[PDB]
Amino acid sequence: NKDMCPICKTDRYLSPDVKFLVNPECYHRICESCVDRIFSLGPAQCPYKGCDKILRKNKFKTQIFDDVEVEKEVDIRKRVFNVFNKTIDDFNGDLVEYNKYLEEVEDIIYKLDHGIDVAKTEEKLRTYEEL
Amino acid sequence: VGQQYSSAPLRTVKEVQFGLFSPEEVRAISVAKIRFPETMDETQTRAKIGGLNDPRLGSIDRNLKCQTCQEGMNECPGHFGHIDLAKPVFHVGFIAKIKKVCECVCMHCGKLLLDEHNELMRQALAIKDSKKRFAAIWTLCKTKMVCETDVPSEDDPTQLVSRGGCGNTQPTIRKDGLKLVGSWKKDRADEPELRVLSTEEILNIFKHISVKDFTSLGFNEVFSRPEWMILTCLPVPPPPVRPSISFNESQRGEDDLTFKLADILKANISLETLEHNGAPHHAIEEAESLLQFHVATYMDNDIAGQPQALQKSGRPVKSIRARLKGKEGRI
Amino acid sequence: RRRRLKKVEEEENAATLQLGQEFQLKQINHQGEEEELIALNLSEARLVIKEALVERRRAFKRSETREKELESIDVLLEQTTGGNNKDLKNTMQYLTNFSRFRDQETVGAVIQLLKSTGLHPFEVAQLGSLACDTADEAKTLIPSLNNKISDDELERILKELSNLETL
Amino acid sequence: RGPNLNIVLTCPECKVYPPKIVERFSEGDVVCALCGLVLSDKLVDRVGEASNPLLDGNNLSTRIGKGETTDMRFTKELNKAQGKNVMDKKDNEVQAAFAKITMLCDAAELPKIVKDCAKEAYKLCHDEKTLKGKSMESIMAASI
Amino acid sequence: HNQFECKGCDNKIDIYQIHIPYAAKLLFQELMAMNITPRLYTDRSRDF
Amino acid sequence: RCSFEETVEILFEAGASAELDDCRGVSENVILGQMAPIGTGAFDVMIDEESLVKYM
Amino acid sequence: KTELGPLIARLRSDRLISIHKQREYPPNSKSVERVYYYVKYPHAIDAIKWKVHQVVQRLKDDLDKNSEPNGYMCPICLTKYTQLEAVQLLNFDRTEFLCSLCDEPLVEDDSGKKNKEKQDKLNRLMDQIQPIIDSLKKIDDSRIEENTFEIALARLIPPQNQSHAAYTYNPKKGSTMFRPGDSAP
Amino acid sequence: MFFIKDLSLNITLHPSFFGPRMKQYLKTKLLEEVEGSCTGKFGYILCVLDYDNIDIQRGRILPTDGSAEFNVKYRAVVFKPFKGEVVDGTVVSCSQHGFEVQVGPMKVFVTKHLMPQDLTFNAGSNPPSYQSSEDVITIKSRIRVKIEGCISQVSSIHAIGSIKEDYLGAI
Amino acid sequence: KEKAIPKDQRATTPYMTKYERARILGTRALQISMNAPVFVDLEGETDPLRIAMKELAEKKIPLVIRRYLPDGSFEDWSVEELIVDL
Ligand SMILES: [Zn+2]
Ligand SMILES: [Zn+2]
Ligand SMILES: [Zn+2]
Ligand SMILES: [Zn+2]
Ligand SMILES: [Zn+2]
Ligand SMILES: [Zn+2]
Repeated sequence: NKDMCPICKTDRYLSPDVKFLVNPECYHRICESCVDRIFSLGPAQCPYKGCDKILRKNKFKTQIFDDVEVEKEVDIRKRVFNVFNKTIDDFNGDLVEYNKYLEEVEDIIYKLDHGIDVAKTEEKLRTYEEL
Repeated sequence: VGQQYSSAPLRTVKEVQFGLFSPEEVRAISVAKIRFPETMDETQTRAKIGGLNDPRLGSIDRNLKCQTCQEGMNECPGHFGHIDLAKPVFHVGFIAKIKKVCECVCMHCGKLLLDEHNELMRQALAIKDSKKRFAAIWTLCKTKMVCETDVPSEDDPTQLVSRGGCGNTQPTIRKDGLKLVGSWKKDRADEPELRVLSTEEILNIFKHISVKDFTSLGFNEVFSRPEWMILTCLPVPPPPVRPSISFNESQRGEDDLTFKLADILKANISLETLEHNGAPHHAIEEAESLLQFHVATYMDNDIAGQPQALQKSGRPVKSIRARLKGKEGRI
Repeated sequence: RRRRLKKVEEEENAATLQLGQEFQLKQINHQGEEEELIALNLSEARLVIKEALVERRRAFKRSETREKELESIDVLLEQTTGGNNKDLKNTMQYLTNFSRFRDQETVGAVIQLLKSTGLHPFEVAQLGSLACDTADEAKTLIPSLNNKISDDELERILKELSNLETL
Repeated sequence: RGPNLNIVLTCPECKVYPPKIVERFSEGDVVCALCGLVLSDKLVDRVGEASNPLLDGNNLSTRIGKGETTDMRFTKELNKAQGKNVMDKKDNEVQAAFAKITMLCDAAELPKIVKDCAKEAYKLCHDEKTLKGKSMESIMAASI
Repeated sequence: HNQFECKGCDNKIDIYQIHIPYAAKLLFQELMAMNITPRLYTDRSRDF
Repeated sequence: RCSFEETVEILFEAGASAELDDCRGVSENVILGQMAPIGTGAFDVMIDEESLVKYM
Repeated sequence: KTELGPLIARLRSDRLISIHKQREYPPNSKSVERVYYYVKYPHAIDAIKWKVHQVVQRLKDDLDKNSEPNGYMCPICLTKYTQLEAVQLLNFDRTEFLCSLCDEPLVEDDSGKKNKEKQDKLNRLMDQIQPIIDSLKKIDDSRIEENTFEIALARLIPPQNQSHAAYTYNPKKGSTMFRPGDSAP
Repeated sequence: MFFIKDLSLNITLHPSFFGPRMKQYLKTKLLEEVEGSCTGKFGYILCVLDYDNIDIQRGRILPTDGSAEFNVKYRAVVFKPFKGEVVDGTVVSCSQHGFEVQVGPMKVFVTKHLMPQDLTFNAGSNPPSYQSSEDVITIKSRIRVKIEGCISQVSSIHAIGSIKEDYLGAI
Repeated sequence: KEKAIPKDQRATTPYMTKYERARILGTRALQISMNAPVFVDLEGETDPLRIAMKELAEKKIPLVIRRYLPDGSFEDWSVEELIVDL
């Protein structure tokens, strides 16, 4: 039960062409065949037992790492670094200030991943990108 | 009044291309599947659905429409059905051609017995016109009684160059009635081995003939392939081809083709039931021969050495070949 | 020219840019020279159709806001067209009420703008016909654009299109 | 319960329904009697077999016989194969009864209709629950 | 309804109408029943 | 060829050989019910626009 | 024998059992042809693999089909109409779809609520058919040798004490005749 | 979508027009027989460009009809719909089955199954309309419809669209 | 158009054939019977065939005969330029 689609249960042995995709919103594994049949018309609820978050077909992407948890960390890290980006010269060589900044952006990723305070963190991200 | 106006462009026929129907094409072309050997329902009021005179096939009555095109008798050209034969059967007009091809190609691997490595074969393959090229190929390849897995090299006799083969000795095919029987000669330690080449067996070999193999024999890949000479799906001509006449209009008469088609359905259904359960091999063979005879007589009732299909009155059944040939035929 | 029998033909789908056997990218004019498929957005089509109608009117006799413009096209269409013009009348009415670029100057700039992307003629026409505010909207409304133009170029193109159009 | 597929010829101009229709067989035309407008032209007036719809229902069969050239071996086996038909067996019983009815009626010097009625009477009343424990001889005699 | 269709070809736009004798239509249909397919084409394939 | 003799045998051979008939002879056109390229049909009658203007 | 016929015929059709006919010459009776039945593992495995794939594929295709719009049908002529086909047959008032043969209002088709039922059907079959795939996976890892009438005789356990049939394969001396499906690698 | 296509047609002229001004009659016939017509191959033919430079080939007299057949080569603008295309239009009519938009010379049918779940049909309102929390769809409204399928006949084209996807529906 | 022999290299006879005359007269007679513009003055004639004969005599038939060749090439000959001597 580690090489089959949880919904259609299309085993790789009988369907060697089966390809699995993942969605950033909930990070669930779904085979390409199910993606077309259920999302071609338009957005729909995720086809999982206990998942009621809507998603779009265009957002599907192939998983890079084999660990789902790390995928969430990396993609969240990519989103955060798209806004919180700085270098050593930005602080004129103040390594102490740079170290503090690195922790702040690192801490922001930690809270966002585990959802300690989603509202404040997400609002914090929203305001900085405009600057 | 005349025919109704049509938006399609009007042209003149410039070329006619003949060929053979593929089993897939017959099914795709067919508008309905015929599975009942009857013509009218139990009430004798309307034609039975799925029967020989299915309304979907067309109409021959001036007061009825066609269930397909919803057009009158004078406008409906007729629509074709199809019957799925239980087992493949030969085409009565191609039995002689099938025999010649069978000798040309190997009966195990479906490869021409003589390749381009033979000087005589090269001359035969160099002939342009298909008909004489096939005759030359047949003459050289009919006498070969072994597949020649290995053949001497053209350059020198010392070494042998391997060619696609299997080493099985070819049989001396003969035509007995409507069946092709092959015989094998065994090396002296005598009596030859005799068995009947099943139509399914011959169909399998014809399917294994390469595109290059049967093109040299004169077959066209797009239109006429050797495998299609064996009937697997039988098209059903529309009612216009086999109209039902009336003498006093209180008595109903059917065309000779309709009874022949009914006979094919009855034989086909009988074979399906037999092969489904039990039916020892002896019973299967006799039923298969019955299906072959009806199809052959339906296409051609005048076969040398075979019995003639006779009507209730006793006169011979008028087949499609009889209609087309003669001074009073279609042509 | 000999194998006339059925061959598996690709389905007519816009998402895959498979316009069919007759609307291929390469086209041959009546003379015989090779030409590219001519795809017109709503604004370009309105000008081309109107430019032909005005020329047609000249041939016979010789030998603005949406409201008044709609009436002006209506009178011109009837005068310079024959019977059974039901389809054309709706087309002109639809084009005026849905066209974004009015005159040649704005239309010419739009063509001068989007041809630098090098996209398919069908795609560029779609961009000039549908008004999109964000790169995501254009990508989903025109799936063919995906994996052809980066969001950086697409975002600026749409922004410039919006600033080149006034009513 | 099924498609209509019925055509009624009415004069488009006269519009009178039902219409007065005259069939000019010699001219092969169907013409309106009031205005003369032709509603249908090219009217149509051995390549068949004599079939009886009632006494035989819908049963089509063909016989196998010798021709100008034929080997006796093929004829015998084909007839043997034809006889061993499960579906045609059921109808053969009715035909067999008809044959015996014909023999009895013919031996009685009875008219053709009497033979026809006896055969029809057997067919109508055969294959019924009430007449299952009665001898076939009584069944044939009662029909005759 | 001004609709034409050739099922088995999945086409509805490449239809042509030809005036032929009804006997000619009967002949080709009879040949169709005999597994012979006569194809009537409105343009030349090979050069004259 | 089928119009003369061996009608069915010839037609079967054509089907196997996938023969192409160009319909040049009288027999083909007579079968198809179209004007054969014989006598008055050995040419095409066209309309001359260059001459229509000059006859008035 | 009559009851055995249907069983052998169906098993032969699925190629789970192979047949072999050979001429026998009893020393005391006239020669009679005997029929033997055995199992050709490559044939049965090949047949089983295809059928399992077909059944799974059919359900997946059927499940995909049920996700598409329902469609339309005519109650009178029982002719099914697709959404595209029904659009062009609507009336002038453009309020109800009209049939061609019948000129009668159409009725919406069923299968709108089966989106979940077919998913349940596929779920059950995959769980039920688990041992087959597991067995096939091990089969593919190893290599099986094709069985033959002579080869099968090596493992023979005589059924009876004095069986009339001779469980021996004495091929005819130097015979070039070859029968279909009677030669194995 | 609108294209500029090169098209050819076969026009038949009755002998009554075999006069010195027959070329004008052919040009008139082209406008009356091509413009406003629908073809499943090239779509809706809207307007003929370069009306003054239409190439007229020599006419062939039909044997029995007696009319001259002319091969006419012309340049025209054709509206050809495609599956997967996104178009804007106006809702010409509404009904229980669905509402159809008017896109150029074509009408796209939007089926209830191709509509979002929230939208529901309401026949009590005059005119009938599909009402939802965010928007109401009524005759003369503007809808962005994606063509989910096209059926092209020799002289007719019908399409079905959907508005379930994002950035579709009311504009 | 390689099948259209130029007017300068036409090698066919300059004389109208009996079949060409018969079809031209019949072709134009049908057009006259279907209300075609007659380009010749009529001194009183009701039969379309007789009118066509009058037009042929005065060379007022606006038709060109496309004479085909066995290889598919053709030559266009106007009725006016074709000599009618038979
Ligand atoms: Zn899946
Ligand atoms: Zn989910
Ligand atoms: Zn019909
Ligand atoms: Zn071999
Ligand atoms: Zn009347
Ligand atoms: Zn109906």
